[PDB]
Amino acid sequence: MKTPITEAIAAADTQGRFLSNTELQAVDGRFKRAVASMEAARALTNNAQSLIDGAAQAVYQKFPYTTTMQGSQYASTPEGKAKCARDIGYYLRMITYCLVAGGTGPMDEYLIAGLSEINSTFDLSPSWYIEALKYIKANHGLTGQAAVEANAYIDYAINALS
Amino acid sequence: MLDAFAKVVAQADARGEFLTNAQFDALSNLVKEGNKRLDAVNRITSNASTIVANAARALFAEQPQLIQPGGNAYTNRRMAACLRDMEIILRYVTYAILAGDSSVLDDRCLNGLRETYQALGTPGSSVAVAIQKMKDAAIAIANDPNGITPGDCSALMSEIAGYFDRAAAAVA
Ligand SMILES: *[C@@H](C)[C@H]1/C(=C/c2[nH]c(/C=C3N=C(/C=C4\NC(=O)C(CC)=C4C)C(C)=C\3CCC(=O)O)c(CCC(=O)O)c2C)NC(=O)[C@@H]1C
Ligand SMILES: *[C@H](C)[C@H]1/C(=C/c2[nH]c(/C=C3N=C(/C=C4\NC(=O)C(CC)=C4C)C(C)=C\3CCC(=O)O)c(CCC(=O)O)c2C)NC(=O)[C@@H]1C
Ligand SMILES: *[C@H](C)[C@H]1/C(=C/c2[nH]c(/C=C3N=C(/C=C4\NC(=O)C(CC)=C4C)C(C)=C\3CCC(=O)O)c(CCC(=O)O)c2C)NC(=O)[C@@H]1C
Repeated sequence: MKTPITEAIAAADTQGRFLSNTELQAVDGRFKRAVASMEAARALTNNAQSLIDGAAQAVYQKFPYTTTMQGSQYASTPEGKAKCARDIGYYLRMITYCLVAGGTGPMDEYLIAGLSEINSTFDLSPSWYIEALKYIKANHGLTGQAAVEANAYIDYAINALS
Repeated sequence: MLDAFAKVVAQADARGEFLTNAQFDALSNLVKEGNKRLDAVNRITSNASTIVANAARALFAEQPQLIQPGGNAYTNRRMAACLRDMEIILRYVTYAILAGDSSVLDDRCLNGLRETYQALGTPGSSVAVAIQKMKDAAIAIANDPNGITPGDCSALMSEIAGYFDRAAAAVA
């Protein structure tokens, strides 16, 4: 999984060498930034339900047809509404994992890989998830570097969907 | 591979849940103790050559059969291979220390090592003796109270010893 730490040792390993000061400084950077990252992760987790609920409604408001259009890929049924809330929660959970790991690894492996194939196969619109992510960014309530951390990973997800 | 953080994340994902306060606290603690971990890796790495060479000399002094004609470390080719292995083992052990998880060590080094030595005819028991030697020397250097801000690194030394023993068991 991609993290500043596994990355640092991956570099030393590919070079067949012991870790150097070059890699140690990298890991220290990660340890220091962890303060802001953990703050962001705890906050998003604490307010996970309201963020997911609010994000889902933001999507339905931006795209009203998803609440009425017939089809299993839409949120026009209780099962579809549940699938959607589920997905939004997955995205939020992944961002907290990224903050915890200090890298995109968690999202890269559990969500981004195969993402395009999935959305295409099940006729799910990337624009839906982008709107949910934009709502989370606008309303997570974080400030300072904690907000910088959260937004970096939220925007990473948005970019992966664009 | 995985580090201490990715490990917790992977366990959580398999269960589909966010992290608990206890988990956040645990990982937060690791970060709080980070400086000690960096010091240990820097110290062991900075003395890697001496650790390997001293352990190698000791091994051959105690087990002279390895260096007698016909022995497994006889000929410069085999001696070089042996020294290389010790450096490789020490290298992956330090990676595990930095990661706070043995995954990299188990996956990229110890996996199939047993089988490799068996096919070559290399005495894994002796390799384990060499590993144990580097462990004692590595911990002595990493935990040297001189030249560093005083503090307790006992838990860290216990963790480090665990990786060395893990490697020793995988080949012995
Ligand atoms: C246990 C191994 C021994 C010990 C360690 C100990 N070290 C510190 C504190 C610091 N360690 C560093 C080292 C680094 N920072 C880096 O970024 C890098 C890589 C380039 C390294 C190698 C630093 C900067 C500090 C803080 C400043 C200082 O010198 O004090 C502590 C204090 C704790 C902490 O977790 O921050 C301790 C206890 N002490 C011992 O007695 C053992 C022999
Ligand atoms: C919500 C923004 C909108 C929407 C969602 C919706 N999604 C599905 C089905 C699936 N969603 C996923 C997504 C993931 N699976 C994963 O493992 C991960 C990473 C951890 C993600 C992000 C997948 C794979 C599916 C298909 C398989 C399944 O059902 O689990 C549906 C159901 C579609 C169907 O045809 O049954 C829906 C309705 N729908 C909307 O209207 C919103 C705008
Ligand atoms: C020294 C402690 C003992 C010893 C060792 C010895 N080892 C070999 C040969 C090999 N060692 C490995 C191990 C690895 N290769 C890797 O890439 C990795 C991970 C990064 C590991 C752990 C392998 C694959 C070999 C065989 C291939 C090669 O040598 O290039 C030898 C050579 C034996 C021979 O040529 O017949 C020796 C001598 N020997 C001892 O007597 C000590 C107890």
